[PDB]
Amino acid sequence: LRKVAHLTGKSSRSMPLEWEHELGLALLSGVKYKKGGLVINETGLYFVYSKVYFRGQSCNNLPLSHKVYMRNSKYPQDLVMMEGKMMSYCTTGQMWARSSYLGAVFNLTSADHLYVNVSELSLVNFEESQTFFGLYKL
Amino acid sequence: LRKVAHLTGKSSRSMPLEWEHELGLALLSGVKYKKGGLVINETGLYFVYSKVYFRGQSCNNLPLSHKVYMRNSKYPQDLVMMEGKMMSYCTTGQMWARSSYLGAVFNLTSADHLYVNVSELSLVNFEESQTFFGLYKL
Amino acid sequence: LRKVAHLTGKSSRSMPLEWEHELGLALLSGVKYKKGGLVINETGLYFVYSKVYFRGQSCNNLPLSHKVYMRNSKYPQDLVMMEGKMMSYCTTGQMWARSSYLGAVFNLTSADHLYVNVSELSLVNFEESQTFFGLYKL
Amino acid sequence: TPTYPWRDAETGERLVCAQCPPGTFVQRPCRRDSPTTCGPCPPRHYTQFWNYLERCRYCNVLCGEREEEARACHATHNRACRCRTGFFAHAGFCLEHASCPPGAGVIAPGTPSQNTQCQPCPPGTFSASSSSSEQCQPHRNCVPGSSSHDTLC
Amino acid sequence: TPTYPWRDAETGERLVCAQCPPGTFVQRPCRRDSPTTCGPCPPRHYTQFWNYLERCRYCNVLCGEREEEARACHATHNRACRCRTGFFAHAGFCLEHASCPPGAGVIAPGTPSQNTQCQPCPPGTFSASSSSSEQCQPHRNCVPGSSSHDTLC
Amino acid sequence: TPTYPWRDAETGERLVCAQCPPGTFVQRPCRRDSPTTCGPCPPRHYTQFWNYLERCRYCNVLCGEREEEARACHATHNRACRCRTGFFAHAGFCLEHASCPPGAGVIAPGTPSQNTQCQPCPPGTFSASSSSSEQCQPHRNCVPGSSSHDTLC
Ligand code: NA
Ligand code: NA
Ligand code: NA
Repeated sequence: LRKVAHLTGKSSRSMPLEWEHELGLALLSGVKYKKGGLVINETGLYFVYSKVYFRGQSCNNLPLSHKVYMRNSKYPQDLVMMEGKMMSYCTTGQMWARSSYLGAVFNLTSADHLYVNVSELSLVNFEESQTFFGLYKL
Repeated sequence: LRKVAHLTGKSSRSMPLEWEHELGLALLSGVKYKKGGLVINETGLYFVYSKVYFRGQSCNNLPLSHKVYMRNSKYPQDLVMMEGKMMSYCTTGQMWARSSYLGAVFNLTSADHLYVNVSELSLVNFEESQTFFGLYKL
Repeated sequence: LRKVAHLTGKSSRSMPLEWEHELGLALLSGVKYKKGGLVINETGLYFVYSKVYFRGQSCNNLPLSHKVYMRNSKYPQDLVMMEGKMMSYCTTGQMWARSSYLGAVFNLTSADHLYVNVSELSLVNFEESQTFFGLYKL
Repeated sequence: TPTYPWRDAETGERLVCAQCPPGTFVQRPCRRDSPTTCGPCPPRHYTQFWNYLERCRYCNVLCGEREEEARACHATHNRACRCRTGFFAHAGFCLEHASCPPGAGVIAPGTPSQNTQCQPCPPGTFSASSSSSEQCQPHRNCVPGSSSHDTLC
Repeated sequence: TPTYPWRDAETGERLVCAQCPPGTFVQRPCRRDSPTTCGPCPPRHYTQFWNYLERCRYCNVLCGEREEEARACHATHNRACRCRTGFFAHAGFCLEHASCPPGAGVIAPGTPSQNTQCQPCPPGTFSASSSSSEQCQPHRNCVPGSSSHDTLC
Repeated sequence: TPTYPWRDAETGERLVCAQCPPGTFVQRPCRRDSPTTCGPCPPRHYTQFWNYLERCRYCNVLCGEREEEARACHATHNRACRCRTGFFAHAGFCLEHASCPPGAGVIAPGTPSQNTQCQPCPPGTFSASSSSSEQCQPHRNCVPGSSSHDTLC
C-alpha cells in the first residue's frame, strides 16, 4: 500500500505547525505524524509538497516565509529542503491574501522527520483546501 | 497504461472552465473529459494539479479565486479540494499578471467528476503553457 | 532504478540557466545534465517542475518570466511547456521577493532536452532550497 | 423516498437502492434480499441531504478569532459562522464597525452583514464623539451650536 | 536536401534519412530499402522548417479579444496575431491609442506597434479636442487664439 | 564521547556506537567486533557537531555580489557571509550605507550590522556635504554660519 500523506490545516501556537491527519481531506498511509512532523519509515524517493495561504485585513508587508525542513538524530540541526519568501506583496493598508506553493522530489531515509514552518503564524489561514502538507513515495 | 491527464486552456463563458484535451500539449489516458470535468474511472490515489494565469491592463484588485472541486451523484453538492485566493496583488491602475498553482494528493472514487473554477473569467489567459489542469494515478 | 532529477540553483550569465546536479540537495538518476539541460533518455510520461525565487532591493516591476521548454534535433525551435509571468508584483521602490512555481505532466521522448529560462537573471536568487528544477518518470 | 442505481459488486446485478436520509450515510448497499442500511453520522460529521455516501462529510468550517458559530456542527448540517458583535462581514473578512466622527451620527448601526451608517448632523442637532452608536442629538434650548459642538449658555 | 541519422529500431542499423519539408512530418522513417515517407500536416497543425518530427506542431497561438490574425494557421506556419485597429502592442498587451487633449495635436497616429504622438500646438495653430487623430490646425485669419481655442471674430 | 544506538543490519543486534566528531562522518557503523569508523568531510562539505551522518553536509551558503565571506567553508563549519564594506544587513539584503545630507553629520558610521546615524548639526557647527562619513565640524572663528554653510569672512 502506497506510502502517502496529505495533511491539512489545524486551528495551536507552535512552530513548527501542526496538522490535521484524519478528518476530511486528510490522508496518512504508511507514514506517521508526530508532534507536527511526518515521519519517514522507508528510505526512498518521495515527492513532498506544501501550500500555505496567508491573509490579513491590513497590509503591512510583513515578510512571509514558508519552509519545509527535515530533522533527525544523526545531526542536531534542521535541514531546509524548500522555502519561499514574500516581501512587498500587498498594497499597504489593504485586505490581502496570497499563497505559497512548494513541491519537489527528495531522497529520504527512514527516521527522517519533515516539518513545515512559517513566519507569521497570525497570518496563516487554516482551511483544509487552502493550507496543506503532503508527500508520497515514488 | 498509466491513468493520466493534462488539460490546457480553451478560448466559452461557462463555470466551471472547459479545457482542450487533444491538441498540442494536452493528454488524456484512461480518464474522461465531460462538460469541463475529468471523470475518474478507477478508485485510487491521484496527484491533481492546476495552474491558472491571470492578467489585466488595469489593476483593480478584483479578488481572484481558483478552485479545484469534485462532484458526484452520491450527494448533491460540490466538494472543494484545493483553493487559492489573491487580494491586493497588483498596484492599482497598472498592467498586471500573476498565476495560481495548486497541486496535491487525493484518494478518489470511480465516478468522481473533478472541475476547476475561478472568479473572474475575463481575467484568465488561456495559453496552453500558462493555464492547465491535470492529474495522474499513483 | 527510478529516473529522476532534482537540480538546484548555481551562482554564470547564460540563458538557459545552469544548475547544480551533485552537491547538497541535488539528485540525478537515469537522466543526464548537459549545458543547462536535462536529457531524457527513455520515452515516457514524466512530471516536471521548477520553482524560481526572485528578489531585489528596489521594486521597479520589471516583468518576470519563468519558462520550462524543450528542444531536440527533430525541429529547429524551442517548444514551451510551462510558463509564468508576473507584472505589478511589488510596491515600487521597496525590497521585494516572490517565487514562480510550475509543475505538470508531460509525455516525452528520448533525446528531449528540457531547460528553464527566465527574464531577469540579476533578479534570481540561487539558494538551493529556493530555486530548482526537477522531474521524475511516472 | 429517492432512490439510486447499484450494480451488485457480487453478482454485477442491477438494483435500485434507496438513499440514506440527512443525518445518515450508506453503510451497506441494498442487495437482492435486503434494502439499504444507513448509519448515523459520527461526531464532527454531517450529511445534509438525501445521499448515497459511503462516509459522512466532515464539518470543515471553523470559526475565526472574529467570528462566532451561527449554526453548530450537527449530524444534519455543517457548522456555520458569522461576524461576532462589533463586526461586519466583507470580502470574507470580519471588519470592525465604523465609528462616526464628531458632527456625524449613526443613522443605522453595524449589523453582522453591514457597516455603521452616518449622516452629517442636521441643523438643530449635534454629535460630540467618535462613536459607532451615538446618534445626532438636538442642541440644547438656552455661541451658536455647530454640528460638532452643543449650543453654549 | 538536409538529412538526419536513424538507427533502424528493427536491425539497429545506422541510416541517413532525409528530412520532411515544411508542411509535412515524418510518417515512416527511411529504412534500407526505402527513403523517408512524409505526410501532410493535418488541420490546425504546421511545420515551418525542414524537420524530422513524428507529429506536426499545433497552432497554439490564439488571438485575444483585442487582436486580429496577422497570419493564419497554415500547414507551413503557426498563426500570428496583432493589435486590431485602434490598438497598439505593449508588454504583450493591446492598449488603446492615446488621444491628444486640447491644445495638442497628432504628429503621428498610433500604429499597431506604437502610440499616438502629440505636440503642444505651435504658435499660429490650435486643437479643440481630445482626439487620437485630429492634428493642430492654423487659427482663422480674421480675442487672441490660444493653442486650445481658435482666434475669435 | 557521545554515543548512538544501532541495530546491526546484519544480525538485527542492538549496539551502542560512538559518534563521529566535527570534521568527520560515519563511514562504517560499529559492529560487535569493532567501533565506529569515521571519515573526513570531503571538499565543500562539513560537519559541525558530534554526528552520526552517512554523508557530510554541503556548504550551501554562497555569498552575494554585495557580501564577502565572514567564515569560509571548512570541514568543521559551513561558510558564512556578511555585508561588504559600505553595506549593512537588513531583511536578508545588503543595503548601502546612508549618507547624511548637508546640515547633518555622522554620529556613527555604518557597520556591517547597521546604518549610518546622523544628527542635525548642532549650533556652532556645520556640514557641507552628502557624506556617509563626514561629521559636523565647528564653524570658523573669524554672514552667520548655518548648519549647512560655514561662517563667512
Ligand atoms: Na461583501
Ligand atoms: Na514593448
Ligand atoms: Na533586520
